[PDB]
Amino acid sequence: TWRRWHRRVNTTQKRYAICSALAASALPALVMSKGHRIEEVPELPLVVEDKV
Amino acid sequence: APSRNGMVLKPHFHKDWQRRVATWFNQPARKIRRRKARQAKARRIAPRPASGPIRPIVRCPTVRYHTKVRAGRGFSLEELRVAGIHKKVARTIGISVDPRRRNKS
Amino acid sequence: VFIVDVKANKHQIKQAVKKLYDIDVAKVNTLIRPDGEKKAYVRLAPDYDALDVANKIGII
Amino acid sequence: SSHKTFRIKRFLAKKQKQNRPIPQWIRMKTGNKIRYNSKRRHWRRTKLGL
Amino acid sequence: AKIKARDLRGKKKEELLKQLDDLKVELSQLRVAKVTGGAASKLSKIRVVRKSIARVLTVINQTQKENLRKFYKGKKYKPLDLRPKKTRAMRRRLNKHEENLKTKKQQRKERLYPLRKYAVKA
Amino acid sequence: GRKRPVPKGATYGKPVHHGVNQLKFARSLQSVAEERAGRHCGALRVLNSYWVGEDSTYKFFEVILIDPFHKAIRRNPDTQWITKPVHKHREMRGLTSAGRKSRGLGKGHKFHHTIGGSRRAAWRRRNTLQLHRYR
Amino acid sequence: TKGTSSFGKRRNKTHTLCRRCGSKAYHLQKSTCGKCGYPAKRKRKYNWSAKAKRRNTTGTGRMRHLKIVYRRFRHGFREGTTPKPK
Amino acid sequence: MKFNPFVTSDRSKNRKRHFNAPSHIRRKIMSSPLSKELRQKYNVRSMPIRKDDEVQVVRGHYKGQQIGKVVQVYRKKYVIYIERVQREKANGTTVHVGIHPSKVVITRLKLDKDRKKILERKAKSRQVGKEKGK
RNA sequence: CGACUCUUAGCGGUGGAUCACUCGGCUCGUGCGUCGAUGAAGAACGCAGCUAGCUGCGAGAAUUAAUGUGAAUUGCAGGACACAUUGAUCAUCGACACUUCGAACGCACUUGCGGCCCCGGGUUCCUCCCGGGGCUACGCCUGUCUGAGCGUCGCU
RNA sequence: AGAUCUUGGUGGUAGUAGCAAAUAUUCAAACGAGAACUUUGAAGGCCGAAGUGGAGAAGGGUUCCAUGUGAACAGCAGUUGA
RNA sequence: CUAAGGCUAAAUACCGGCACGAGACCGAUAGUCAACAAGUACCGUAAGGGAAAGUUGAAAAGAACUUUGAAGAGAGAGUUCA
RNA sequence: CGCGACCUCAGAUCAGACGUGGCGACCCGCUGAAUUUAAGCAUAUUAGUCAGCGGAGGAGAAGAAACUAACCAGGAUUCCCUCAGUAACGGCGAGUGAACAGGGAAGAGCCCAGCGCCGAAUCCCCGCCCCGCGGCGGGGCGCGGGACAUGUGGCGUACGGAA
Ligand SMILES: [Mg+2]
Ligand SMILES: [Mg+2]
Ligand SMILES: [Mg+2]
Ligand SMILES: [Mg+2]
Ligand SMILES: [Mg+2]
Ligand SMILES: [Mg+2]
Ligand SMILES: [Mg+2]
Ligand SMILES: [Mg+2]
Ligand SMILES: [Mg+2]
Ligand SMILES: [Mg+2]
Ligand SMILES: [Mg+2]
Ligand SMILES: [Mg+2]
Ligand SMILES: [Mg+2]
Ligand SMILES: [Mg+2]
Ligand SMILES: [Mg+2]
Ligand SMILES: [Mg+2]
Ligand SMILES: [Mg+2]
Ligand SMILES: [Mg+2]
Ligand SMILES: [Mg+2]
Ligand SMILES: [Mg+2]
Ligand SMILES: [Mg+2]
Ligand SMILES: [Mg+2]
Ligand SMILES: [Mg+2]
Ligand SMILES: [Mg+2]
Ligand SMILES: [Mg+2]
Ligand SMILES: [Mg+2]
Ligand SMILES: [Mg+2]
Ligand SMILES: [Mg+2]
Ligand SMILES: [Mg+2]
Ligand SMILES: [Mg+2]
Ligand SMILES: [Mg+2]
Ligand SMILES: [Mg+2]
Ligand SMILES: [Mg+2]
Ligand SMILES: [Mg+2]
Ligand SMILES: [Mg+2]
Ligand SMILES: [Zn+2]
Repeated sequence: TWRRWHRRVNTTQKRYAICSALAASALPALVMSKGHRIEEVPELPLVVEDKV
Repeated sequence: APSRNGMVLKPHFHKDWQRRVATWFNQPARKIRRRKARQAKARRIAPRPASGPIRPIVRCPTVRYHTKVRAGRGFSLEELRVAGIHKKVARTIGISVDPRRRNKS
Repeated sequence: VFIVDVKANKHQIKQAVKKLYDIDVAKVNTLIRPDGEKKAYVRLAPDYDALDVANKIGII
Repeated sequence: SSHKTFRIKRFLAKKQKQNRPIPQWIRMKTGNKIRYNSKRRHWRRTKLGL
Repeated sequence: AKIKARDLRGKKKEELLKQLDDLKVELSQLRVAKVTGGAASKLSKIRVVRKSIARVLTVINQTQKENLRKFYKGKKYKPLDLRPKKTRAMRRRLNKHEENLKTKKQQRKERLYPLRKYAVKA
Repeated sequence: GRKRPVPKGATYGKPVHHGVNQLKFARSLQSVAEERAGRHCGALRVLNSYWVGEDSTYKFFEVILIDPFHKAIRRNPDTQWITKPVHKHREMRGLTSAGRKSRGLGKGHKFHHTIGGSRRAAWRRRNTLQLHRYR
Repeated sequence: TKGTSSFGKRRNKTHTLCRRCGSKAYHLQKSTCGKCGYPAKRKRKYNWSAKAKRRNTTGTGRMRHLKIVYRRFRHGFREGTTPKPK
Repeated sequence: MKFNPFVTSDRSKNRKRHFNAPSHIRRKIMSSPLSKELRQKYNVRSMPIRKDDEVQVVRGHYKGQQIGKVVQVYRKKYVIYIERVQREKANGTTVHVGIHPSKVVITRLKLDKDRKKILERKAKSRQVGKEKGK
């Protein structure tokens, strides 16, 4: 049971990866290459009002 | 057998260590349990401060740490006496007391 | 011939037969069967007839 | 032997009573999974514990 | 034509024992039929009569036990089967009175210096 | 002292364990006497004991016992503690004054063997390998 | 002959059924069970055989009283009460 | 999805519970939908199957609008028997074919005080839910 | 020509691999954390209409009562069950019951044998026989009663 | 692919070794689908009272008795059987 | 600092027990010895040792009936989507 | 030469209670190896470990300084991080090896004996009555028994305490 199942990652690297994922989510080619069927979405950084 | 350059290592694994290995898979559960106990205690003493009694200002002992200052165990009886608080009423009103602490200065 | 409780002795068997069949018994011989049951041969008094006593018991 | 104690005789009585085949109607029960008495003992093949 | 416990609880000891005796006699007749072949109905009635015997006997025992509980209620010493049987350790432990009685010093402390309800402004 | 109970003095092993005589029991004779009194009167609770005399071959102690189920003991606070289940055979768990002295308990630099409650507790703490989730 | 011929001479039982633990290990001549040690008050039990311990430990039998204790614990060992009659 | 930490979603645990359920909850398991008319009349959807109610089969070989009385609720085999739902065996005798109660629909309920009571209880619960969710 | 042998293929045997399945495990975590002289754990023996094992139960013996539920159990048979002058089954389980060994407790057991106090019968109060009921272990605490001592004394 | 590997299965050997310690069987009949072996009768033999006879102890534990069956078992067979 | 007297909850431990939840685990020679009448069958005087063994089908609808055989076992027929 | 008191012992199937045995993963007290490593081996190591014995509880043990320190000082116990594979031990070889300070989880303090004062103020048991039953308590009554001056209770405990 003491296989060392868990890994610790640097906080700065985890924040770096979050920033990279967010930046990639705003590019239509990458979101399309994830196969997300965005061909009629009006604007890729899709923002809606707070009423949602 | 040593192999070229290296550090002379002394592992302390000659004493059947695998019978006594403490895993930590209950660490998140322990943290959750401690948090629930803290919240239950804070609810139980409803207007009283959640952390507990006030602690005295206390200088750290040795020459490494005497520049720092921290929280002690309880206010000394001399401090209570000159502050005009009874040593049996202080703990009722939430003042931690320490009868064995002295005041050198 | 009866199959009786294994803990019942000859006196108890005699009194039980006397009470719940209203017959007088001459003697009781007792064995324990190989299957563990106890078997009692109860010989009745000469004035009591085993044949019609067995009839009124219902084992003819 | 012919001379035996009551405890030994009772033990042999229970062994006799439980050394018998299964009833036929058992195999018609729902979800039986029992074909035969697999605890059958023969006096010459295997000997008793005592 | 079965017998229930509810209408047996009304009856008293004499007729309860009479009915138990009748049930035992009928059970003996049913065993005679079982060994002499008999009929399927008479074989199936064996369980009915046995459970009726159990019913009468449990009613008798419950009535007797509750009568004894009434008789021994309010007495210092009671039979062991009438005393409670929580657990051996639960019976050994202290009772509520001597569990919570205090010393005069202790209650003087509680009287003089009771814990206060307070709040601390930030 | 405690002679090693081996036949003919033969302790089959390395010479460091060949000792039969000059060996000493870890607990004192007062603790042994308390243990014997408690074992005989297992329905009582050992409280303490004291020395009343000695010979060249015998030591005499007097052991105080408490009947925990007597009403005078049981109805008295400051005495009700001895009646708790956790306080039975204190002399056999080494919790009386005499039996406690052999455990090496105490505060300070002379008693580092038993930090944690006892020698076995300290040994388990010091010989347990803490393998955290994140190494 | 130390083998087949000598096996014909065994007609005297060393052990019999033990009135405690019901095992055929009651040495008659020593009057003691080799499995439980019956005339001794305490059960014979050794930590060098965990298999032997788990063969006869608690739960391997009926637990007639412990089943009832486990059930009764869930309601605080209540006694003297009955469900509200209908 | 499921959020209660005391109900399991383990497949083996659920199957063990289902196949070792005692009869008084096998009764709840062996429930059938009511017909559209009965669902209208009594404001309930489903009902545990019962000895003497009339059902029709909606799945399997015996599909049809023919109505048959239940004649047996074999809870050990999780099946029910219906009047004309049967087949001939080799020696010419007829045997009932057991079908699951979820594959029938109840067209007439065997009504007594207990069935009526359960009907109003289910209806009241559904009405309370509708009023809460309105 | 045939036999026999070898190779390959089709089919058939033998065998139970592979695959798919899984009311089982293993591991981790959580909450409780409760045995026993009021007789435990363990053991033995019995208990079903047809029942050997497993399971359940204890001479009230594959279970009684009570409560909840609400028409079955089911291998066959049988018979209940107006489901309201109350209910099958199942679950729960708080009432009752719970054979013999076993710390095991009258003494003893690879067998058996007592003693004491009541009650019933044969006797026809007196204690012989039979049956039933209740007692009869060791250690130890408080108290009680009966005592012992050329132990220390007092009075005579 | 190996570990005189672990578990399971299967070959050649091979229809082979073998079913050879203690003298011995034969005739007719019955039952039966079926008889070298079962039963009955006749004959010839053996144990030869320190028995291949009649009964017990220990041990076995239902093997005892009757009826029926002919799957498997009784190293051939069986209508017989512990 | 004040021994040779005493008590004291919380934080801590938990491969036994009761009841649960889960898993980048194993998938019937694996995973517990034990998925199954498993600490069972069986072995040993005893201490003790200790297995093998899952799967018809949706539903028994588990092959009526005819026919050869003394039967096992076959040929037809029949159930089934098979 | 009897009757009393006390002391020290004994018996009882005396009245009423209590202990025994099981489980034993975790915990407490003891006892306690050898395989192994040292490329041999004896000290050492394995290891205060396996096995063995006893005793508990839902936790246990510990615990409110005859402490740490040497500072401008901290302040019961227990657990975690670190100190630290360090100080030290060791055929100074193989190997073994803590603590203080610091940061946290938790946090809670107290009681006798003794010295004294108070007309033993104290306690148990048995009867009677009432209020309760549900773990058997409350209140009162007894020229009712016993314990106890060879010391019970109240005040009081090193932080001082009392009048
Ligand atoms: Mg006889
Ligand atoms: Mg033999
Ligand atoms: Mg005081
Ligand atoms: Mg050495
Ligand atoms: Mg030899
Ligand atoms: Mg001998
Ligand atoms: Mg093939
Ligand atoms: Mg009932
Ligand atoms: Mg004798
Ligand atoms: Mg004198
Ligand atoms: Mg291979
Ligand atoms: Mg290779
Ligand atoms: Mg040949
Ligand atoms: Mg030959
Ligand atoms: Mg001759
Ligand atoms: Mg002879
Ligand atoms: Mg014969
Ligand atoms: Mg043959
Ligand atoms: Mg396996
Ligand atoms: Mg497979
Ligand atoms: Mg054949
Ligand atoms: Mg196919
Ligand atoms: Mg007495
Ligand atoms: Mg070496
Ligand atoms: Mg070497
Ligand atoms: Mg060597
Ligand atoms: Mg050990
Ligand atoms: Mg114990
Ligand atoms: Mg403690
Ligand atoms: Mg302590
Ligand atoms: Mg102090
Ligand atoms: Mg470092
Ligand atoms: Mg060391
Ligand atoms: Mg904190
Ligand atoms: Mg005083
Ligand atoms: Zn034994």
